[PDB]
Amino acid sequence: HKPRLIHKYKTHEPFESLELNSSYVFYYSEWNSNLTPFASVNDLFENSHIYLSIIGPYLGRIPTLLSKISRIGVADIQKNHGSESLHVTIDKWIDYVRKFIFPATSLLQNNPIATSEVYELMKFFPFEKRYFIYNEMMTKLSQDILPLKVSFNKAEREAKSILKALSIDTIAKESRRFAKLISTNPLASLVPAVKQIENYDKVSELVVYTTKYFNDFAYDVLQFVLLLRLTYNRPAVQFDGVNQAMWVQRLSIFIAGLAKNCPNMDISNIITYILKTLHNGNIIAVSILKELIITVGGIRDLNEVNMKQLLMLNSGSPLKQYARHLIYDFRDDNSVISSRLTSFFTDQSAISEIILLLYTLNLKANTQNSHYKILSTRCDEMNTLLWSFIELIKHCLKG
Amino acid sequence: EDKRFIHVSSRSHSRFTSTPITPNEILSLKFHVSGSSMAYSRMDGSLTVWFIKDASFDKSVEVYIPDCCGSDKLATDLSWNPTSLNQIAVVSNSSEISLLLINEKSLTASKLRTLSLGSKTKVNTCLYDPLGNWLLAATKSEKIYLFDVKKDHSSVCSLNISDISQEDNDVVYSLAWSNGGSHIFIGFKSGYLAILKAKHGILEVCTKIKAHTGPITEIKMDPWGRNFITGSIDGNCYVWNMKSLCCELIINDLNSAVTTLDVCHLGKILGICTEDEMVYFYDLNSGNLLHSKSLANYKTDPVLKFYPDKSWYIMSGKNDTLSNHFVKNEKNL
Amino acid sequence: KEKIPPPAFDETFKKFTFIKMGNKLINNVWKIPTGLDKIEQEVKKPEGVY
Amino acid sequence: FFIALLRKSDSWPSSHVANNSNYSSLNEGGNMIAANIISFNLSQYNEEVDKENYERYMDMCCILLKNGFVNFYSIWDNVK
Repeated sequence: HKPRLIHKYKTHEPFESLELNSSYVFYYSEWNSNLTPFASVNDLFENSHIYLSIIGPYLGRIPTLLSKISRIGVADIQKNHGSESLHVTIDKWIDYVRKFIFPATSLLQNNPIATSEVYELMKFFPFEKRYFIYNEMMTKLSQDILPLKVSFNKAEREAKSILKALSIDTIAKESRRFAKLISTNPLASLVPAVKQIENYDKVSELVVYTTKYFNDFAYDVLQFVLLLRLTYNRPAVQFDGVNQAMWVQRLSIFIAGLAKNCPNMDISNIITYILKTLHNGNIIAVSILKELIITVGGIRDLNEVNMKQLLMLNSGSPLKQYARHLIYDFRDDNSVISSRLTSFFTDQSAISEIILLLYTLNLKANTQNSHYKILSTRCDEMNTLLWSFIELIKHCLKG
Repeated sequence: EDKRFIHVSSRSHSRFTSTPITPNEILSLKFHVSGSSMAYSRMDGSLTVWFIKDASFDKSVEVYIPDCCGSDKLATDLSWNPTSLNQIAVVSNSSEISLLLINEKSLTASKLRTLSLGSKTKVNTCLYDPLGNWLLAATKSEKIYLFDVKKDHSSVCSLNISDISQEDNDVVYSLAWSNGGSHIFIGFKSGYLAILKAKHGILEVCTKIKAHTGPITEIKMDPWGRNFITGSIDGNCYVWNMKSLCCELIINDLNSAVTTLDVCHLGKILGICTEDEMVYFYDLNSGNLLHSKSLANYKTDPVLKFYPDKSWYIMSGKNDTLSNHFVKNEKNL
Repeated sequence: KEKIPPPAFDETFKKFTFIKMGNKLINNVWKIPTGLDKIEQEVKKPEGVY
Repeated sequence: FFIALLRKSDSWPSSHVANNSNYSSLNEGGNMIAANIISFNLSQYNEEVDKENYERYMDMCCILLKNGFVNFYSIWDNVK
């Protein structure tokens, strides 16, 4: 039982190495005697205006130093957990991430792990002041500092080079290549990638197969990008009013396709967008809610039904389970995914608010004067939406 | 450096005009730190231990035995004992932890003991300490055990998996002993890296970090104790140092999933085997993606393993199943 | 032949603005009130209109 | 040994040994004869034996600026 034998050599290169049999240490061993390490936090907030304002957006070349500053910030809130010092200890790092930790992340090329460490300190923030940092990065992108303006244009030309070579056979090797890019820089590789969702389908089925390989940083900007497109200034209704638009029905199969496949995506701000805009009366919030019920739950309408199957759907039995198997109404299959969707409705206590809002808007549509054949179909379509939401409540809230 | 062929009965099976399937499958392969033994395991075939004294491979064929762990179940992994040269801790699938001995003078293999701790659903992982003073048998279903070897194989303590992480029913894919023998690095299903303290008989977790967002397939260690390398089902293969527990290199060669990781005994070349029948080699001290070789393997699943003593290259991957041993590969073209 | 004064490094972070969200388009959505009492006024009486 | 031999010499600045660790003492320095020799020796890089010895000469010069042997803006202003 013998240990290993090394040798200690001296070179002129500052970074330590280790060969097959020897180590290479820097020759000038008293190089650090001018410098002094410091105390807990009140000098790290003082020695960073000197050193980290020189290399401003350039910590992306030193990816280990970006983890060690953020691992301090999560271990400083957990140590100062208590009950008292959490309002000022959180607002202290809200100006240290905005100033020179988050702009240093955009100058990163292919780095999934060092990007989640920055977000681990960002989970302790309000979601309102996370969307202020996310929006600052897309107006200070071009009008300001240069080396990330070159790097925001290096990802937009790399995001578009995947959406052109996006096929159903090479998706085994291209989805891991795509998700690795949105794990690193998702402020740039997502506004292209969503622009080809509300234009072309059959890539919406290829984007949501990639979303099983995202990290938790990517799931927060994706909710911010989806909210960025739902509120953009566009004609929501078309020229006449007979059709809505072609993007409003293509975006709603993307949102309802995230809530079914990936289980790690918190979509509570999308549902909060549904609640508020229905008070105004809005055709996008109806069309997102309508495709959520039919896709996540398996609720089908009874207006094409056979008469023999109609009597079979009222006998409480396993024949009732057979009558939904023939009409293609999958409720026993996705019972887990449907309960998770109503969990976002019952957390904000929205269930008694939706039923009163769909009924009021349907009854308010009896006075609007737009057309004559339109409001004989619009009144019928909103009537079978209110029937379809009641039937989701009784299947999930059971007991 | 020349191609030399490995002489087991797998080469005779394919040399005949036998159509359907000539050998069957390979389950596990472990080395003793002496670097002269081998645990070449199969599925329904034979677990064949080897002892070649001086020649490259053409000296002698030692022993093949189908009926070693019985005739109904299979063995997941075969742990060698660092203390006793004649001891291999084979754990069968259902309920058998048996301990076998090998004989060089005779064409047989005898069994020393078969100890078992009850309500053993399925133990799939058994591995000794690097110094050979503990045995952590860990199930992927319920909990993890802890025994000893220096006095006897007697239980001390156990920890339930649901106290480590708190998300869901997670599967333990691979775990690895530390290099001092004092810590446990365990790899979950949702990409959690948890560090357990196992000093002598106490089993308690230290911290858990989010490595990535997939099943962490393998975890290896550096013989100089600076870093440890993980794998994935993604393309990521990070290199985490130990003094700061952060990342240093990133092997971003995302062409497939990752299945097999090995290092060298000097700690230079990292050997990654993917699922598109492509293998790679890299560097640890140098930059991120600096290949030395890439090799296209044929249609079947290969395995990759490095010797503990000197750098000699074991791959598998012939037409159905055979191993290849590359001699004197210090340059490798 | 000059006297160079010591440089003054800036120690001040930037202020936020009044928009608690990012855009003025997102923030106009999260300013309209929600709750059961606003729906109650229009559903006052169906017979009273009848 | 190279600094201990050169600290006792009559070429070491005894009264003007001012240091390169202040922000106003990067101008006021000492020994402007060795500020002429190193600024002449770092400004030549046009040979094939001069190139294989520029790294080791630049390390030896960087020790001398730390101990206060020469100024900073005497070497900074007079290199190419």
